[PDB]
Amino acid sequence: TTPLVHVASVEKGRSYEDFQKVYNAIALKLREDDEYDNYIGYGPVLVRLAWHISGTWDKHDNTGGSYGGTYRFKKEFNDPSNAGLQNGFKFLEPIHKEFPWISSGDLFSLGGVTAVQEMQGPKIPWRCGRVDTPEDTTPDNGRLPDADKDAGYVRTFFQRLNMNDREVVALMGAHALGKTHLKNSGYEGPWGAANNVFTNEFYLNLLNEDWKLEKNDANNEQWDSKSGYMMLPTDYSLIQDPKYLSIVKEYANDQDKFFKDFSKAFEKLLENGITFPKDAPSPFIFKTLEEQGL
Amino acid sequence: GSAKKGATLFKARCLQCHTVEKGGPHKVGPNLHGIFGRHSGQAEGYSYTDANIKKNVLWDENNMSEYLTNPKKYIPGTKMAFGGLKKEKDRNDLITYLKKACE
Ligand code: HEC
Ligand code: HEM
Repeated sequence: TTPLVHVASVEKGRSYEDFQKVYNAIALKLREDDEYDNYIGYGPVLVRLAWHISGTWDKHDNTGGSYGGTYRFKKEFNDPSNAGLQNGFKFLEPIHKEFPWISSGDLFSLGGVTAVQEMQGPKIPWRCGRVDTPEDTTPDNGRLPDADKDAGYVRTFFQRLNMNDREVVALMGAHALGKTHLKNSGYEGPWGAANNVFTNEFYLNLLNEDWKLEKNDANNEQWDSKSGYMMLPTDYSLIQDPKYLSIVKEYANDQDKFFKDFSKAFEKLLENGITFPKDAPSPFIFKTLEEQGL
Repeated sequence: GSAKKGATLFKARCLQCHTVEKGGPHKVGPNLHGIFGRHSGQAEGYSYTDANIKKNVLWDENNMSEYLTNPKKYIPGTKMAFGGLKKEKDRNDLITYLKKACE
């Protein structure tokens, strides 16, 4: 029968401008509720939501993926590796009421694109057309990664999303943003110092800090640097794999490059599993609040 | 503004790189103790960039408010990355706590 086919369908006569408006709403609100999480803002959490809703994809049968906006069903919503994202869901329900035409899938991803651009990351082309799908399309819990693993679980977990080594190392640089919260996941601390602005700190920290493995209070082990940062097993594993390590060095050295691979990957991540007819509009590049005088 | 709301704003957005204790260690950035009255690029014990020493501007309560809104637009080629305070109540409360803690 072959896998399922998910054709992107533009929302009835909407266009860039209709979508630049959604961005602006999201963008502004990130400017407005800036107290969240000790002033980190809603940035990190929205980029994490973007990733989780997309990370359920399975290229073998094409199930999961951003398409269906199924994170909105309890099954998915309640997946334990999804702890803490309710905070991201709430932040956009308002905006959803404002624009009830956009699908759930189009909102969760546009949101991560806004947060990256709004935190000064690179521009991320984006496309619309995700369509909402019945409660039955909800992926079972468990398609998302474990933190407590090594380079090899990582390399393989990612072949399921169809990503290579360079794409996996680039994606991980997103670990420059936010931190881990012990109540959410058993780990605690930030990867770096600028938790809300997008740079390549992730990679300089990985290689310039002095990491020591230790146990947190949740009783898990993590790598702590004297400077107050932490690295999860899966992050550290990036410098123990000879092959991951040369991409990590590239990136610590050249932000533009990182910036270019990340954008290519992040978008590839968000569009996985979706077929765009040859008549759909070219991907959009949205303007920031800065670029609009704000 | 108030000094109680400025104490939670500095211990959340800053503090991980700067410090308000007299004679503190340099983590990722220089020390802010004694920043009102000194020029940009004068802290000893830290390596600055070529865009922070060439500007050389006195840090007062009127010119420091423009650097908080946009650190990359005011000084092109800076190393400390920071989104930027876009509210007038967050810039007036952070400057009142930086004047009493950094004396
Ligand atoms: C690292 C991630 C930092 C964060 C978060 C904040 N600051 Fe920063 N600051 C940092 C560095 C590495 C430097 C030097 C940059 C260089 O190009 O050399 C700075 C510099 C400043 C300055 C200028 C100091 C001077 O000219 O003597 C100021 C006024 C300053 N930083 C203040 C500041 C505030 C108020 C912050 C949060 C809002 C903040 N910094 C965050 C490192 C980091
Ligand atoms: C091996 C794969 C990965 C693992 C095991 C993993 C694990 C984690 C964990 C355990 C946390 C902290 C959760 C919390 O306490 O809220 C986290 C946070 C986060 N993750 Fe990852 N991650 C992976 C890949 C990614 C990717 C590919 C991206 C993005 C493009 C991403 C983006 C983020 C961000 C932005 C945060 C911070 C969220 C916040 O501040 O609330 N992660 N990750």
